[PDB]
Parts: sequence; structure tokens; C-alpha cells
Amino acid sequence: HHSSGLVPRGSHMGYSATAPVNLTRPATVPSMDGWTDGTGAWTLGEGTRVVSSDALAARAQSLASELTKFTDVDIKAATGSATGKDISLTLDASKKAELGDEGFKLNIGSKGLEVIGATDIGVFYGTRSVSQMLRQGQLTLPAGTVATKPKYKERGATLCACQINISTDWIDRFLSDMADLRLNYVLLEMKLKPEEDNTKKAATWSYYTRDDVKKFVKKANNYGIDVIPEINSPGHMNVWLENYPEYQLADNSGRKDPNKLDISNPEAVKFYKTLIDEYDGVFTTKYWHMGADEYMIGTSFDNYSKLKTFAEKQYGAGATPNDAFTGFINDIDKYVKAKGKQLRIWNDGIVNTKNVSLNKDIVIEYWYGAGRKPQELVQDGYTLMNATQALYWSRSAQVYKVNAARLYNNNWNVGTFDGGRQIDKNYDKLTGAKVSIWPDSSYFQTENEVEKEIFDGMRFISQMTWSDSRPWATWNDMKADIDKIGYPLDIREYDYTPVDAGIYDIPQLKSISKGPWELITTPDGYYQMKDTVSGKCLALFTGSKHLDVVTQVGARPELRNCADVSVGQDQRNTANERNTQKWQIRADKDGKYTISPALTQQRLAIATGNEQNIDLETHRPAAGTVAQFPADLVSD
Ligand SMILES: CC(=O)N[C@H]1/C(=N/O)O[C@H](CO)[C@@H](O)[C@@H]1O[C@@H]1O[C@H](CO)[C@H](O)[C@H](O)[C@H]1O
Repeated sequence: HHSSGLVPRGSHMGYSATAPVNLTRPATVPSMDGWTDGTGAWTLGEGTRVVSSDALAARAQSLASELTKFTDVDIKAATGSATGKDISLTLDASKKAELGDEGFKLNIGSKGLEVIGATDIGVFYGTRSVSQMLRQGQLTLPAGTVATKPKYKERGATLCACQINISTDWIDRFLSDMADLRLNYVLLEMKLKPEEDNTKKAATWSYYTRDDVKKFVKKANNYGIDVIPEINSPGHMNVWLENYPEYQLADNSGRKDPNKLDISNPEAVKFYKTLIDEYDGVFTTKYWHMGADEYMIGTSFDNYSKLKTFAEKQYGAGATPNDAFTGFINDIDKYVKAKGKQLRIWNDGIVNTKNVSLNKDIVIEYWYGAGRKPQELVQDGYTLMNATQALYWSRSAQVYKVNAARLYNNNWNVGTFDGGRQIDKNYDKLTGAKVSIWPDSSYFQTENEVEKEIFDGMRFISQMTWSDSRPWATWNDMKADIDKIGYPLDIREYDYTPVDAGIYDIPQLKSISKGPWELITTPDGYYQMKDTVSGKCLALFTGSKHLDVVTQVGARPELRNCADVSVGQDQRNTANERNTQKWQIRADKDGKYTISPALTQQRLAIATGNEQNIDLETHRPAAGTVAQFPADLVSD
């Protein structure tokens, strides 16, 4: 008896007329439905290039570099003639009928692996499938051809980077993941740091700087992603009106809510419009999302008779508070249209009116199925996006955890509106669908834990919005392929934990302890820092909060009994002590390290006394002590 003789097949690079008939075709997400099988197969190998026109050079260079990393083969970009050993990129704008604005074709055969798109984004999206097919350990691909384009125009996520801050590094990863998945839509509820003297008191954290937004919008756009801002109004306004009580709506007894804009006050409405004009400069999108959810949550219009008075003055006798509410939406619509934008709102903004009618040119993003039902809005001719609660995650609300298995197995599609209410999935004004990623009480899960949790659901929505098919017999078959496919390169490369666990001197922390400090890593990519003097661990635990997270600029860290940072998000009873003890360490360009509270995403710094922020007007940490600050205030 001899051994098995097991040896690597080791196929020659390029095309082979020979291939086994049932050689695996590596899976992609979205699936590429209706593959026509050809004869033979193609092998990426030594000498394989990505060849394109000059105009596509950047795309080709980026793909070659990526494939060199995934495959361990030296893959270079080139122009001119392609050979069978090569991947070719072609932009053919005459193919819009076949491929539309985002679709692509693959031809794999004796000419090599051709990717054709009718647009730059179409070519890019084809390259995503090439990357997915070649990064699963198999470098031979069955020959044949396929053409694919998305069923729906808008495919993506709501990312509420709201009250709490989602780090710009997280956002960059998220955009890379969306691009891999051919998702082209992110509604970003967020604060752009307000700078002019009618709005500047609202520069409380979370915020994003202009430069930061410009940077991730540029990244998004290169990936084919429309980044739509949202400033929710006239409800959910606390982060904007806390410092502007003059714009808050008072109830009949005179009690103001920082969450409610007074839409009867024209200076309040101008404040909102001023924000829109500030955002105009850094987002490129042609849309504005004003929210309009949950204005009267926890209460009722009966408690705000001044809105009835206003309605009657503004929109005539018999007008109701719902009329005034809808009139504010229509006024914002008029405003943003004049800037070249289309308005979007949440469906719970569609209320029963009398004197005023909602403008039909506003996109309705449908999440709440107790309102006006989906089929009714179809009958009326509104433009609809499916933002079902079935596709929500919350850090704190366990009612909101997407169950991709259940949706896959129960036959959900993009026409399945909230509460399992079906409309015709071919409705000609159905734009698409999206998952939604909400922080709510934010200490239960770190952003890195959110990243791990959303993985499956992001693949699910990608599949259902592009392909609208279930080529895997069950969800578990899908799951196995999505896991083989894995994350895109940028996620695999991100240095979550750039320093080794060990003992460190940290001079920035001398106001807390002379140290040294013992650092250990956590499963979610953070550190716990134990002071070897006291035996306690560093926490960012105390200060003013939004969403139960310390948002206070200039809050100081403290030593607390060491929490167990090795456990997962199911340990909800200890979450706050645990997550307030997690620290993100980042390396500079080049080589210096910054320490950030994992939950806050501010940066530790030594306070100079010259940092300028509204929070620091009324409390400053002692000068020279260590405290957290937004990165922009400590960028010195
Ligand atoms: C449109 C929407 O879903 N509104 C709120 C909601 N109602 O059930 O559910 C989610 C999930 O729990 C909430 O997060 C939504 O509210 C939003 O909260 C964030 C903070 O998490 C923010 O204030 C935003 O303005 C608000 O819409």
C-alpha cells in the first residue's frame, strides 16, 4: 500500500479548454443570476494583468493591487492589448439597455476574464464580483457569461450617527462593505459641526467636521454611494435645540421640549433652513431628508393649542395642527427644491389633513405600518422606499435585531412593507429598501460589536435589492457562502489593535497615575488599561450624557474596579462598566498613538484651557489634566 498521492492541481495561468464539468463557480453577493456555462476555465496566475483603457486606469490599478494581496500573485495594471491570462475592464456606454446605470457583464473564456459596464460604477461593481470570486482560495473560474443589473435603484442603510458619534474610521469601513455588496444608499443622520453665530451653540458632540464629511463623501462617491444627510425635524431635535430654548415648542402650560421645534416661530424655521445651507456645502447628494418622525411622541397635538392657532392663521379657518405640520414639510420641500434637491421624509409624517395637502414630490421612506397603509400610498401615487422595522437594529432595543434567516426563509421581498403588508414589488415608484442601524441606549454595544452583528443582514439586503432571488435553497446555504466571501480588503486591513498587549509607560496619563499600565485586547478590537499602581482600570464613566453615553466635551477619565472586558454583548447587566473601560488606540501618520474612549470616540488630551467649545463655556477640566475632546479641538 502507498499513500494517497494528494498534490495541488497547479493549473497553468490563463484559459484552458479543459475543465471538470462541476468545478465550483465561487459564489458572489449579490448573486449573478442566469450564468450561461461555456467550455473550459480561466486561471489567475503569474503574469495575469488587469488591462484597461487610460480612463479606467485607477480602477485597474486598484483591482490589481487588491488581487495581489488576496492571491499572493504579483498582479499589475496595464494598458493596450489583453491576453487570455488577463482580466480586462471595459466601459461601454452604449449598453445602457442591457446593463443600465449600475449593471455589468462578465465573460470568462479564451480572451480572459472580461468585465463590461455601461458606466464607471457599473465597471466598478463588476470588479467587486471579480474580487469576491477570486478571494475564496480558488483561482480557477468556470468559463461562461453573465449579465446582471439591480432590480431597485436605491439599496442600502440608514446609519444613525446621531447623538453618539460613529467613528469616521467605522464609517470608512462601512462604505467599503457597502461597495463590496453593491449597496448605493446611506442615509446618514448626523450633526455637521455648526459654525456660524446663529447656529454655533449647537456644536455639541457628536459632530463631524466639514473636512471629515468631505473626505467620507469623496470615498462614498468613488464607490457609487449616495450619502444623504438627515436632520430630523420638527421632532427629535434635542441635539440641535438644547442650547436654543428660544426655538423650542412649549405646551399649553408653557413647558418647553428640547426635542420639538416651534414651527410657528419663523426664527426657529430659519434656524433649520440655516442648517440645511451649512450641509449643502459638503454633501454632494441631490436629496435632503428632514425626518418628520415622532414629533408628538409621548404626547399629543391637543397639548399644543398654539399650533392650532398658527394653522388657522397660516392656512385658513378650520386648519388643524396636522395641517401646520404638513405645511412645514411642504415649506421645507419648497426650500430644498430651490437648491436643486428632492425632499425625503419618514411615512409617519403623512398625517390626516384638511386645509393643506402633502406635496407628492416628496419621497416617502416607510417604516411604521400603523399609519396609512402601504397599499393606500400606492393608490395615491407616492414614491416609496421600504424602511421596514423588520430590517432594524438597535444597540438597546432587543425588539430590533434583524433576523436574516427568517426573512430569507419566509419569502420577504422589497414589496413586503412594515408589518408584513405586501405591495406589488414591481410598483413603478418603489425605489428599493434599506436596513437601519440605530444606537438608542448606546453603552450596550460598542460600534465594533455593531459591525460584527450587522454582517448577515447587510448581505441579505444586498441580495434582495439587486437580485430579488433566492438561489440558495435555504438561509443556511447563503450563510455558508457569505462567510467564504468574507469582508472586502479594507476591513481585513484595518489595524484594530495596533499595539501588542503588554506593559506601557503612558505620559499623557500621569495626572491619573504615574503608571505603568497593563494593556490587554478585547474581542471587539479595544483595550483595557490597568494602572499597576492602584490596580484599577481607566474608565470614561462620568459626565453629561446623550443616549447614556458621556458626550461632554472635557469630561475626565477615572479609575474604577476592573470590569471583565472579555465577554460578549449578551452580558447586558454589566455592559456600562465593561464598555466604559474599553479604549481605542490608533497610530498617526506617522507613528504616534492616540487613545479614545471606545463608546465616545473623543480623544484623550492634556487640557490647555484654549480649546473652544460650548460645553467648555460652562465647565472646563483643570488645565493640564487629561480629558476627552473632539479630535478637532486637539489637533495642534
Ligand atoms: C424613524 C424611526 O424609527 N424613529 C425611531 C424609532 N421608532 O420606533 O425606532 C428607532 C429604533 O429604536 C429609533 O432609534 C428611531 O428614532 C431616532 O432615534 C435616534 C437615536 O437612536 C435619533 O434621535 C433620531 O432622530 C430618531 O429618529
